[PDB]
Amino acid sequence: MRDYDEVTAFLGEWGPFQRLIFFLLSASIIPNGFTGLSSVFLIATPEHRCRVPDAANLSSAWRNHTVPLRLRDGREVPHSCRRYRLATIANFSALGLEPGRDVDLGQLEQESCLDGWEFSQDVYLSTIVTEWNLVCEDDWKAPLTISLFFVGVLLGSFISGQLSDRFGRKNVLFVTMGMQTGFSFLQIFSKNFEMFVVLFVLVGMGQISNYVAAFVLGTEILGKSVRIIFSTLGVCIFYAFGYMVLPLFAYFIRDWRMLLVALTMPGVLCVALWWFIPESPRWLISQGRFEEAEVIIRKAAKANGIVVPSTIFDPSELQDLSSKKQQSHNILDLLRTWNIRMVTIMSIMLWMTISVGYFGLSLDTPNLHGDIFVNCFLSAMVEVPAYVLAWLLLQYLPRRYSMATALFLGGSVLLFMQLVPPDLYYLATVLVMVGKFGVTAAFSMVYVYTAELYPTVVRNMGVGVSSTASRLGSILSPYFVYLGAYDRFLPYILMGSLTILTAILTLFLPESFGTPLPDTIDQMLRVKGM
Ligand SMILES: *[C@@H]1O[C@H](CO)[C@@H](O)[C@H](O)[C@H]1NC(C)=O
Ligand SMILES: *[C@@H]1O[C@H](CO)[C@@H](O)[C@H](O)[C@H]1NC(C)=O
Ligand SMILES: *[C@@H]1O[C@H](CO)[C@@H](O)[C@H](O)[C@H]1NC(C)=O
Ligand SMILES: C[N+](C)(C)C[C@H](O)CC(=O)O
Ligand code: NA
Repeated sequence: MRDYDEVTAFLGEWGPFQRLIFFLLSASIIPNGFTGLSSVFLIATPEHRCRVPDAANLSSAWRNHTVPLRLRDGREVPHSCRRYRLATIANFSALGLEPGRDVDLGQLEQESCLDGWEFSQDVYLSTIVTEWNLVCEDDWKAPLTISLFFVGVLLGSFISGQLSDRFGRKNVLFVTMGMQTGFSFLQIFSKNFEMFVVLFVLVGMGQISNYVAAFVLGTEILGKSVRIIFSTLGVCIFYAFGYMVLPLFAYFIRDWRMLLVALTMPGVLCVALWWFIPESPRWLISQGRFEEAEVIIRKAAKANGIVVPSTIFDPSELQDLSSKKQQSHNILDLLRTWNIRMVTIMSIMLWMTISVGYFGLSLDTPNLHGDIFVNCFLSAMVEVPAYVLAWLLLQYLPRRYSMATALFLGGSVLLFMQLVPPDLYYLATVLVMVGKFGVTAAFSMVYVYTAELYPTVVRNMGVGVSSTASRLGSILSPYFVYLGAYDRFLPYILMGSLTILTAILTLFLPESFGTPLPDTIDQMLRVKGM
């Protein structure tokens, strides 16, 4: 049985068929760029304080002093969850006394925001935080919302992989793409916080599923030369485009419902891909469905205007796979044997440590000095050079050395955050941007590495499993802001240390550079051990 690459060598690397698949699978990823980090604006927290109803016709002086002031970052600003006792203030106002001149504010009774909160309109007109007052006693629900979204991503990564490796890749791709769009649509008409969180979980669950499905399907369809280009300058750059345009929508649309409408609509256009994206012939050949693979190959050859040979498969090849048409694979196969088990463990460690840093930096943009939209754009913008560098490294360098260098750069850049002077914010900003650049390059490369390592029989399952354990860090990523209380530089120290320690581990992975994609568990590379 000749390798799939040799069987379809006559189609050529570039042509109408490959070009169409390349750009339609790349286009599918823009909605993922929109959705992945939308929580930055949908779950923003505008400045707030207790509302004092206008019914209480307090004196002007008292309406200057209805709320205690506090040292929030040394800025003398109103307290966000307390007010002076309204009845007492009204009584003093009626009696004629005024703050300071007659009543000492230090002795005034304080009470919670009984009449709600007034959110500032300077940045956001409305978000879910303002919609359901996820502030003060309920401030923990926002990071909980993001954590649940990443939990949905975890579940999607786990399930979609097995579903795809069982019932093909096109079906799962389209089903979960429709899931993402549909459950994004319902969120607009959300009426309760609980329904919103459920829908958000489902949205993430479809989002990651269809991202991975498109990535794997394109990796299998396209040839060796264009595989790396598709992986790096394709899916990842189109993701970067979506992520860069997200803040553009946010800038002109300050309402979370309208913003969600804008973000969801462009994903609807993906329906047109059904009549053009075919099932992976590699996967079909693996499952033993030779007729469908042959039909797809003949269609592709006709598209490119290439005369098909007399027979795609030598009869001997057809009889060879008769025995392999019977067996089946499941999750337990990734741990049945020693070699695949070790590969899986190392891949899980790589993915977890990379994603920790990636989503730690990505979600931290709001806290950075300067305009939120500009910071978000810069965070998205810096990715494109990262993917170009990833492309170059995968093309011209061994996987191990390139991954080690990328991780080492990302870790070392962050680890030095403590040395920045206090007043030089821009130095910290560029350090964070360079760390993001390195971690993004590493994340782009790890996808290709994992895809190459696993065989086609369990390729999607393997990538999904690796992505599943990856989201543990993302789940706790929103809570890094809490850790900042202990020390501002501590989270950067931890991310850098984790990345540096990872970089060493990468040297033990098998070298897959310049190696054809395996098709069976007995063809994958052997770890340097048993
Ligand atoms: C009361 O607050 C207004 C703004 O709402 C401010 O311009 C004014 O100076 C304040 N008055 C006093 C007496 O502090
Ligand atoms: C209003 O303030 C005056 C002056 O301190 C006090 O004597 C009176 O009891 C207060 N009334 C209420 C209802 O708190
Ligand atoms: C507030 O308005 C009410 C009528 O709504 C009036 O009786 C009362 O005297 C006003 N209070 C003050 C302090 O002027
Ligand atoms: C960052 N990038 C584009 C490499 C990956 C996507 O966010 C998908 C994922 O979360 O794995
Ligand atoms: Na997509």
